[PDB]
Amino acid sequence: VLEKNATLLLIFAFLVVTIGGIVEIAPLFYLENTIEKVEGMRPYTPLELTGRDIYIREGCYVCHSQMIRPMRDEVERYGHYSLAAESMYDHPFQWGSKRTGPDLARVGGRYSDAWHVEHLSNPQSVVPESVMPSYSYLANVPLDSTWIEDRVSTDALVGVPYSAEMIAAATEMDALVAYLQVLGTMVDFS
Amino acid sequence: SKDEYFDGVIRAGVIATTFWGIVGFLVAVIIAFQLAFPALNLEFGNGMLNFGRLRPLHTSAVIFAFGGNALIASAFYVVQRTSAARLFGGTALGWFVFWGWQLIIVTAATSYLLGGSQGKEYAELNWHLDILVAIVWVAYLIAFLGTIFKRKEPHIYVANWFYLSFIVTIAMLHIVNNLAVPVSIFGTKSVQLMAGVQDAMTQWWYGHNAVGFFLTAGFLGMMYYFVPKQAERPVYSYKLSIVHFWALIFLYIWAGPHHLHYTALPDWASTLGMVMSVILWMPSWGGMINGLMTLSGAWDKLRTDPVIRMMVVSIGFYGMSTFEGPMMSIKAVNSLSHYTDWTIGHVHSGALGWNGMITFGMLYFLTPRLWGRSGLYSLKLVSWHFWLATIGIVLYASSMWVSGIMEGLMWREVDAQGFLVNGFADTVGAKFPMNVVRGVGGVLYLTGGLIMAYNLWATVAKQPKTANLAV
Amino acid sequence: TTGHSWDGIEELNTPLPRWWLWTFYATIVWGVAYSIAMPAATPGILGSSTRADVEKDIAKFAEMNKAVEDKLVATDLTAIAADPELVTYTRNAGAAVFRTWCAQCHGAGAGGNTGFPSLLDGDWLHGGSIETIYTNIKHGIMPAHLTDELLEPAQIDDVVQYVLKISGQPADEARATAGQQVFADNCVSCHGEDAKGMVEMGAPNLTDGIWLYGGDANTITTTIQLGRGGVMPSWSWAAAQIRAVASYVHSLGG
Ligand code: HEC
Ligand code: HEC
Ligand code: HEC
Ligand code: HEC
Ligand code: HEC
Ligand SMILES: [Cu+2]
Repeated sequence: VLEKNATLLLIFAFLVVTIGGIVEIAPLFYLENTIEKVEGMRPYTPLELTGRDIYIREGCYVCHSQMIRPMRDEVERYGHYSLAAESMYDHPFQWGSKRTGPDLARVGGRYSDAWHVEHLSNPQSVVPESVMPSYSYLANVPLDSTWIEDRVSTDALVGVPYSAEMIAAATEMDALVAYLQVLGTMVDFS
Repeated sequence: SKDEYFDGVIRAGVIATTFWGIVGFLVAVIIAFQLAFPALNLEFGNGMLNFGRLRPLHTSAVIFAFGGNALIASAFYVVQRTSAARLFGGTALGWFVFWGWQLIIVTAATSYLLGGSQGKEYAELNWHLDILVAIVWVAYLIAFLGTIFKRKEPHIYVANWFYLSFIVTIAMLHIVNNLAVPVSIFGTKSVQLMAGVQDAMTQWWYGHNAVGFFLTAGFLGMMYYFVPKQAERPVYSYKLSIVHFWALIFLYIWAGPHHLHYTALPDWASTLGMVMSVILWMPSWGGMINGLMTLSGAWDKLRTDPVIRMMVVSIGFYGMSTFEGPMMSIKAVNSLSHYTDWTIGHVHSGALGWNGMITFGMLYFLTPRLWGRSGLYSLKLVSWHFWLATIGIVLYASSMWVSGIMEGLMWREVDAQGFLVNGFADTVGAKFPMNVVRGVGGVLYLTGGLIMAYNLWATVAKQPKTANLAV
Repeated sequence: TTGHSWDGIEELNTPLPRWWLWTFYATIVWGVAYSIAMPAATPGILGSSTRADVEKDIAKFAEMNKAVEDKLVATDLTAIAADPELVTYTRNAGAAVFRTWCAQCHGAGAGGNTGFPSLLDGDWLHGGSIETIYTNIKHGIMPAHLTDELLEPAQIDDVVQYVLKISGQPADEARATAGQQVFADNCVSCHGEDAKGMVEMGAPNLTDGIWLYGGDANTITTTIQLGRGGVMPSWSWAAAQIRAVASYVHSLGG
């Protein structure tokens, strides 16, 4: 029965619901492949980290994927298919779910900073047909980097290898471009 | 005493359900239009309308605010009646859940456009909001489970199995996926506990199960109460209820990796997701069968009662999506479907067709009763609403399928020489008509929502003091 | 029907639908089969299957189209532009490759825009020869006179006006004398006298017709003030394809 018993039903539900989570999530913490960074890779530089946060704030993810699937055509279009090691540092992970715009994972030099500036400033200007929104404010706002130290410290706590030295050492458009320029670079050079 | 059901909270949640429905769907239409014509985005100045920011607002408002309020109103009404006792938290605990929830949505409205988002889908709100939601949800479970504990009848209606499960699992999912170290006060001024593949897994476990419990299970509870609520008597299958419920509740949690196909996530996990997503097909359909078969003999009612129409059609879309989902969960299919508008097609088929329609019908049924009214102000409007909503959903789905297939194909398509046939821009251009049609379909559905608002309002006007006697 | 009512609702004790049962069981069976077949096997892939299929996809593709690329590679770039077999397939596909990779900077037309060169036309900054174009593609890609004390606020204006005269004829007498003098001193070294320009440097000729580049006096003032600094990213990492593209770009003008 157990129809009648509130506690039993509750307990069984909690138990029934748990198995998939334990089975899928938990073992990942342990598996090395997903944990290991690409050997060459380093953590995001403070400007790039700030830019990544901007990429998050804006909602770039909502149109842009950062995960190259292992198919020939996407390899051809984007580059080497993404590797788990690349995303090891990413709190939170940027893999997309939608590609209104093209995949961003490996823009490890593909465009010049100047291009990125013009495009972000007005995508239509460079790419007339673009659906992408214009982000001119990025030029307007400067970064104080007050918070950057805190952010890196927190990431270190999270496991990112920032040096004490890195924290100490650390426009929005500049940051965004800086971030975009790093993407996927780690694998190619290593 | 207190023999009378506490209609209070259900009334508030119902009205707010309609309100948030309008707000969320309107944002949906607007952002869709933004995809069609980017001008709708502010060119200079981030401002008020920018797609990247608005999108999660649409998401949260539609799911948590609209769907959430629908769930609150429905669960509070349904559990009370199904168990025959007045709500356990009462105005105090339950109303707290109301205001608290309202605060949560309001905070989302302010915070998201402001730019504070974790970037995690369906997770987007900042940590402070996460704590608030955890608190409100905790209160909500105490009220609900308490209501069950206090029940009169020895057995607990299956609808409550679904609601109860939904409650618990969402709480667990929310807490786990939200672990994050706070860097600053808000926005995503927190970084997620996990990273990379692991973060992706936790995210999609959370993300699927969100629709799985929040959108499917809880709504299945709604279906279980409302569909059988009719003049016609018995036709159902209890044993199915049992099999379908447990199997769904168990199997669904495994479905997470289907999002992750052909990604960095390890092959084993992806496969487990695929296999279980396929097994998931059966229980999910068990829900639809249990709902529809109940109607058997009763079908003549469909022409007569539009509320019934809504519930039935709701199940039709539900089954359709619950079929399409398992298919897309196959790696080969996902190979095409992923990152295309098809995913969106799938989402709105379930969203407009299943969730929205059943909640709609649910409200049309309950709101008069809660309001101390025999029925809605105008049945005709419910019918018109039904049509508007149906054509809108179908149009939305069709456009997205065409767009999605076109995109996956165009992206993958290779020439004789082996070169890539289309530029991404070409695919983008191909998508435009799809964007416009989708904008229209969503617009029509939204208009239907407006008609609902008008009708409900008219009915709401009739009586102050609408205690509806004993009940 | 069962004995207990929940507010109105009662439930029939009915059997699970046979088809429903079958489908449920079938899915389960499929799942077990899938797991045995997948990671835990399937034939056709040695070891264990994985995303490894990628290698196979590329490999078969390579077998299928390796010859076309290999034939082209032996041929010189100039030859690969001329020949409609390789040469024509090189323009359409090279043109195919062009759209995917290059079109976003140099235009679908390859006509270019402000800040990016028009590949179609006759004029080449780095040099039009096949080797030059290839080099541009394979290995990828103006001094700030405003600061150099002498140039200043006025010197820049003068040089701008003079260059517009080299390009054509506007009327500003102060902006001309001074500018001629400055150009001969500094600019001429890279752009030459009479602005033929030097391909080696990628210094464009000042004696040009109306192009997409900011001809206006003001725009010239800005480039002279601040200097240029444009990049053509290297396709050697990202990109055989580079060769076909060189053949296509070459074919474009003529
Ligand atoms: C944006 C980052 C570009 C990418 C993508 C492509 N090109 Fe480019 N190219 C770009 C610029 C800004 C310039 C001018 C650089 C300068 O001197 O200031 C160029 C130049 C070339 C040239 C040389 C033209 C000449 O006058 O000699 C060639 C042959 C060329 N680009 C080819 C080319 C190809 C084939 C591309 C796709 C693989 C491509 N470019 C991409 C900017 C950008
Ligand atoms: C939804 C609409 C968006 C938003 C929210 C973002 N982008 Fe994009 N983006 C979009 C489209 C349709 C395109 C293709 C047309 C074009 O190139 O303009 C792009 C393109 C880019 C690119 C170039 C990618 C490439 O060609 O390799 C980049 C680098 C890019 N977008 C960046 C970017 C950033 C940083 C965003 C947040 C500010 C952003 N995009 C949002 C569509 C959309
Ligand atoms: C040495 C290197 C020099 C010096 C001494 C001068 N120029 Fe400039 N110039 C040079 C290059 C390599 C380029 C191309 C820049 C690029 O493509 O990014 C240029 C460009 C110009 C232009 C722009 C042409 C255009 O609009 O596309 C102008 C107007 C120009 N240079 C003028 C100019 C003047 C007036 C100079 C003396 C003050 C001068 N250059 C010096 C290389 C070099
Ligand atoms: C749950 C209820 C729900 C309702 C009701 C709803 N949506 Fe959405 N919408 C979603 C979800 C979930 C997503 C995110 C999809 C994703 O992330 O793949 C979304 C995303 C979107 C997007 C972004 C599409 C893209 O390609 O990025 C648009 C546009 C949209 N919805 C339009 C609409 C319109 C128009 C309506 C008209 C009624 C509507 N929505 C109603 C749930 C809903
Ligand atoms: C709202 C109703 C709804 C129902 C019912 C539903 N899903 Fe979905 N589906 C969604 C949403 C929302 C997303 C988008 C998630 C995202 O943003 O990536 C989605 C996307 C998917 C995708 C594509 C993921 C990707 O990125 O390629 C698959 C596969 C999927 N769901 C499987 C299923 C399965 C399996 C079921 C049931 C057996 C199911 N769906 C039922 C809402 C629903
Ligand atoms: Cu899912």
